[PDB]
Amino acid sequence: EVQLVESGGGLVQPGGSLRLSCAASGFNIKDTYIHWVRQSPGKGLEWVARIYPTNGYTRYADSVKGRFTISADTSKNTAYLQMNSLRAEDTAIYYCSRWGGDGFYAMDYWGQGTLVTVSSASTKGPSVFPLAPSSKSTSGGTAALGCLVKDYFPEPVTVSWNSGALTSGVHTFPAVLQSSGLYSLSSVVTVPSSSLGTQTYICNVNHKPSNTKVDKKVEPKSC
Amino acid sequence: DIQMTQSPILLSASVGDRVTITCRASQDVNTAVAWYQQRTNGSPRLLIYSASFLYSGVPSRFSGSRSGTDFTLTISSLQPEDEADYYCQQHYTTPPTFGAGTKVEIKRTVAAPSVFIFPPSDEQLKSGTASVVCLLNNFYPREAKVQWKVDNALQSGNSQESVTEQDSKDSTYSLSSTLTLSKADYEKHKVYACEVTHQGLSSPVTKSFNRGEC
Amino acid sequence: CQFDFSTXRLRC
Amino acid sequence: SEVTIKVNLIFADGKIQTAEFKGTFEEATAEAYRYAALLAKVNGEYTADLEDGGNHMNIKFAG
Amino acid sequence: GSYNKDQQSAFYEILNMPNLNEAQRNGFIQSLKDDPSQSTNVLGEAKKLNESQA
Ligand SMILES: OC[C@@H](O)[C@@H](O)CO
Repeated sequence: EVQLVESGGGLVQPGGSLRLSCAASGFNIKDTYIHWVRQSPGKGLEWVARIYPTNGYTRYADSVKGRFTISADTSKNTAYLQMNSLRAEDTAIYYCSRWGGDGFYAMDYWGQGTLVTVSSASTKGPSVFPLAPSSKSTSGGTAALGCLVKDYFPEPVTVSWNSGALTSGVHTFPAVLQSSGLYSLSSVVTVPSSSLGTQTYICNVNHKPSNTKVDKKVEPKSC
Repeated sequence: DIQMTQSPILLSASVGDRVTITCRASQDVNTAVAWYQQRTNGSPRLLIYSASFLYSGVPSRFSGSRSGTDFTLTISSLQPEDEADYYCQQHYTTPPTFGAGTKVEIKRTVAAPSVFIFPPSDEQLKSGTASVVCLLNNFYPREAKVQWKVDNALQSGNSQESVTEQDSKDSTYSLSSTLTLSKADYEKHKVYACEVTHQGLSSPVTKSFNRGEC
Repeated sequence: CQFDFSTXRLRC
Repeated sequence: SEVTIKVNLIFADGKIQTAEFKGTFEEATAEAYRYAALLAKVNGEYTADLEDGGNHMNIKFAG
Repeated sequence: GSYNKDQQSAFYEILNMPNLNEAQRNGFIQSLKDDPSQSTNVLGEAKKLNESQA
């Protein structure tokens, strides 16, 4: 199986430097072009740079020339993007992709992508609060409950339920940027009313930028 | 540089419909045009390359064509899992460039939301802030009005909404509206109410609680 | 329509 | 300025799709008509009924 | 790896820039190592950052 895995993305101050890696497996990067492509609210999908590891030839987008460099280590089957003099406009998901693989003249595999956030704001871990099921969150024999993941920076956070064993009926809402400059989101799940009190429900919250990992048991309130 | 212009920006159609989206290059790109799909939480995925050729594993209901500098992507029989954004990309000249995308949504029957409300947690109340959450589950279409009232006074400027993308199983939406107050303000008022207006309801639905009640 | 990191989707 | 033209696409078999075009009024207009003409190749001659001063269109295809 | 006298020169200029912090200085040096074809562009962007941080 062909795979590309980006790593290295994170919060960086304007003017700062970051280095991304793109680890390839299932093919040899000597046989293809490797590209970096980014995706942002402001510019959508935007090509950044490419390299042909066989001969080392590179090309760059005008907007990153001089500030970014692309390179590759064929012995580690890995490509890199050095990112200097960073600006707000560089905030984006960075993907690596291959081109010309197996004779296909398109980008036929893309990695999951890694988020780069260019900001002077500080890292902050979320508080995780229960959304307890109650007489006000049930109807038709089913009940809603959840977790409120509040006041974190930067993105991303991940939320799962019962260590990923619970997926049916889950809605994890898009993160919202609050006026404070911090993010917040809720994740809810709908379950049988009759399961409350017998089945344990835990939301697993991870905010890697702050090394925050919370497992929150959510249950009906006391009275 | 070459620009790629995609139309329409949004297209909504029923399961089984034939849908066509378009991409225009600002100058000759030969056939060097690819189409990508991006599903919710996903990376771009290759569908069509060299204007008209289907990538391996892509369903045969997808097809592409070229006429001069005009390119089309067609889905012959729209499936629920085709709900996604679609992007075209030319690789004829450097820099390779992408279109702005076309969002494709699924039409389905009207469904009223299930409406629920959650007081601030006691845990949160230990700090100085209260979040009150109103939840609208599994409704269609997306349009919905959610208004907050506190002791019957209409609230404004102190809530935020978030809406999921269409569900993979039933093509519905869900929405959260979060009302944020100081602890002090929350403890000063009694009745917290979310009022929901939606096409599937015969009249607006109010869900409420009194602070302090179990 | 505008791309959102959180969903990896255009929002219109 | 930036406007959104909302379009109903009404096909001869009664099926209905909806679409949006954004840009200046003049650009969005042109793109809507261009898209209509393209669909007309497969779905038959189109007719376009403008309402809301041009900002909403009903486009019916003859089949 | 080894370098020619031009490459060595670009290194020397960045090494000496008084208004870069050490993260920036080494990021740019890394770029010179990454892609020799970009030496002039990289030097130019280092100069601009150095000047703006005077
Ligand atoms: O990519 C993970 C994203 O869904 C969360 O960070 C919420 O935005």
